[PDB]
Amino acid sequence: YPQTGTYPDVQTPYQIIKVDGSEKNGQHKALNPNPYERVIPEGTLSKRIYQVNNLDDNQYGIELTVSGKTVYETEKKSIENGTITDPMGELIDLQLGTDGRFDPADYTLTANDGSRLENGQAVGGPQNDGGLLKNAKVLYDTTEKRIRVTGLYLGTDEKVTLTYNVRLNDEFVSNKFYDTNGRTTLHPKEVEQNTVRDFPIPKIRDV
Ligand code: NI
Repeated sequence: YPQTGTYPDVQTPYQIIKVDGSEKNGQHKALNPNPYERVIPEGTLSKRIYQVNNLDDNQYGIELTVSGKTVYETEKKSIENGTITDPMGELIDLQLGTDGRFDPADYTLTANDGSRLENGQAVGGPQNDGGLLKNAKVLYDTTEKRIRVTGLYLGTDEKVTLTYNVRLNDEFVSNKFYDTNGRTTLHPKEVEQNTVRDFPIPKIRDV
């Protein structure tokens, strides 16, 4: 087993460990960052395999979270029109519709104010106006194989969660671990175009 991954932004290691439910013939088939949450200057981010959907067929659910920070100068949010960029890893197939597109039915985007996207539309929140997700979108390109979430505005104890499912491609090499994602990042602030923060990356393999 690889013991670590490396955050590209700051070039420090994170530990990775066995995912519960991934044991098969005395070996484990999946690894998660430990811890899977990372404290960044703007708040907290996280990424993990959060469930095993079908171990033999190498299908897993993936979960990302982000939460922000309130600053007084005027209140301001540390995450302000922020963007998540989440490329699928090499040999990782995102689970898509019958139509071959990433549709509302293939992901969830929810927030801790009780808002969520429903068929692409933000609903709920304490004002029933879409709340924390009023301006959020989930985008996918089938060629680049990359999810983006735009429109994040988050202060203290304001948190958003994304889930989706993936499957290891049949062309896997035996015993090789594959990162579930390419470099996965949060750009917290539209006003700071060069500030980027890495999410840690889970890994999977088959025999
Ligand atoms: Ni629904």
